[PDB]
Amino acid sequence: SENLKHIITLGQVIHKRCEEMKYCKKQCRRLGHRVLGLIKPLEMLQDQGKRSVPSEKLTTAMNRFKAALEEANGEIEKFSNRSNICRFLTASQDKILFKDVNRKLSDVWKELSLLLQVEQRMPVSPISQGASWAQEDQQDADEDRRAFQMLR
Amino acid sequence: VPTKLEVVAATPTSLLISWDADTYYIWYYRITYGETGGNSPVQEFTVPGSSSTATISGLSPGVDYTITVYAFSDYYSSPISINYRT
Ligand SMILES: [Zn+2]
Ligand SMILES: [Zn+2]
Ligand SMILES: [Zn+2]
Ligand SMILES: [Zn+2]
Repeated sequence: SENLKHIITLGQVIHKRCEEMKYCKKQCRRLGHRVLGLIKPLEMLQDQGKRSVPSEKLTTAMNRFKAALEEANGEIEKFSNRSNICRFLTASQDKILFKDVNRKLSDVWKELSLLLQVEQRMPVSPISQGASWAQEDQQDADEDRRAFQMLR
Repeated sequence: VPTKLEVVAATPTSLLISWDADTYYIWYYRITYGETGGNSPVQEFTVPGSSSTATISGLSPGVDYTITVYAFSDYYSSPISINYRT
């Protein structure tokens, strides 16, 4: 109960902070919207009331998702500074900011989707379409690598 | 007590995990690892509290594993778990 709303609240704070970041916004708004897609089945589970109780396997998957949100939370404040992003863009090869966090959220989502449908009997919907998360990260990184170099 | 569990080095068959904790007060750790979901079996081994890294070997290439760390203290802990695919 309390842990369910804490993860939902933490996910909503992550999305709000991504909208406020000024540099490399395409990758930031991509991360915050992916977090919204993962917490929405948890919000619907919260809408049911006090009758739904997560099991041990579901709580373990939510804690791994919570630790990933706290990892992404530290990367948001870290990449809120211009010099920290330039230190990363000039030292990395793919120039993808949250490639480590996006991969951790992709594995925990398929573990949450399986447990939300089988155990809680909750209907879930896919996150996004268009392309894979790998191709979406490269397209957003190249667009951000172009606008960031234009800043004087 | 233990926090920030990551895979800092990885081969298709072996991993190297690392975590941050106050190792001065920690007796030892219990490292558990196994295939995720489906009531898959798990294997255990101990690591002294003075260190903050552990080596896991003998894994299958291309499998999503679940790695959990149980910190134990004798002077005075909730476990942390992550997921990694070799
Ligand atoms: Zn938004
Ligand atoms: Zn610069
Ligand atoms: Zn996994
Ligand atoms: Zn990580």
